[PDB]
Amino acid sequence: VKPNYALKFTLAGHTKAVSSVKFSPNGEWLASSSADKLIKIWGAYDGKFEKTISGHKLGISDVAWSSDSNLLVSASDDKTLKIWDVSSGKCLKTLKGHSNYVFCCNFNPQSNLIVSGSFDESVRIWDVKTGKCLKTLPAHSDPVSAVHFNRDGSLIVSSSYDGLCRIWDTASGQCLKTLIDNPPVSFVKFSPNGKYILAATLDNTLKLWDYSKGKCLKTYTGHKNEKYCIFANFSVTGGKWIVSGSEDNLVYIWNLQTKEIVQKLQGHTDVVISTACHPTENIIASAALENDKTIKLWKSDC
Ligand SMILES: CCC[C@H](NC(=O)c1cc(Cn2ccnc2)cc(-c2cn(CC)nc2C(F)(F)F)c1)C(=O)N1CCc2sccc2C1
Repeated sequence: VKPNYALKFTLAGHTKAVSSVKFSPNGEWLASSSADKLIKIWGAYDGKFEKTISGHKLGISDVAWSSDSNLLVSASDDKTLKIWDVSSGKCLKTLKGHSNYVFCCNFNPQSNLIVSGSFDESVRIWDVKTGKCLKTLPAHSDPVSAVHFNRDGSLIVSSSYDGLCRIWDTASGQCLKTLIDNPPVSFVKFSPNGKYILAATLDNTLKLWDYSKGKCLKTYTGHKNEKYCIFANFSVTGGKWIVSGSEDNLVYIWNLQTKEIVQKLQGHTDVVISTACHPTENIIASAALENDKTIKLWKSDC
């Protein structure tokens, strides 16, 4: 079985490169962030523009949803994160403490915490309610490319240009494990079940790691990734795929177990910096850099 993603919508409105797209947990919405300093909200199923959320003074690298789909957090070159009320568009909190661009962010499952990664080489854990930094982890020796909580929020995985992936105990901030050749690690995230870590390196390679055993299980290649921190995903709604953007302007889809490329989605006219997989339907969102500036929604039968 191969999927058969086809283009459903192209979403225009950002005036600079799109940095990140993410589906709301409830499936209703896509949020997009951009170098244009804006967040935009779009209907997941009809592609309809809903609203613009503004307030950052510089570009945004990443955005993430709370579990109840009511809040967003954004990470900005203004050295802050902001927590947003999606319905009102209002900034509830500005999270201050990083000493350089904030690059990546995520809520925990409970959504009482946010984790952030920065060019300042640190990972910070923030209290959503107070907006105060709870912990600063001296996580890496170069910019942090990704941060992600596991299924229950007990662990954080981080990645860096330093060539390391590290796993952190949330409660204590202590490092439990380093996975260490050491090309820049450009992306990491836990599998939905929390057992595996998907890691991108800037040698055109994605790898699936068993967290428990610290061993590489699968390698995915054929795409182009030597420059940018490109988001990758587990697609679990139909077939079990790996989905990534690519610097050849394509969305790549692999069979997770066999590692074969099963589909390449053509249409973007710049680097596909971000992909996201819908929580319940076989829908991918993709987004591209400044020669394109659009988001595409794609749908598959499997
Ligand atoms: C080649 C240019 C530098 C590069 N850039 C991205 O790699 C990159 C990547 C992304 C996507 N992203 C964001 C968080 N995780 C992934 C976004 C944006 C983005 C930010 N802004 C402004 C606020 N605007 C943009 C957008 F995309 F809109 F042009 C840049 C970078 O940071 N690297 C180099 C590779 C590695 S490997 C470990 C660490 C690093 C650091």
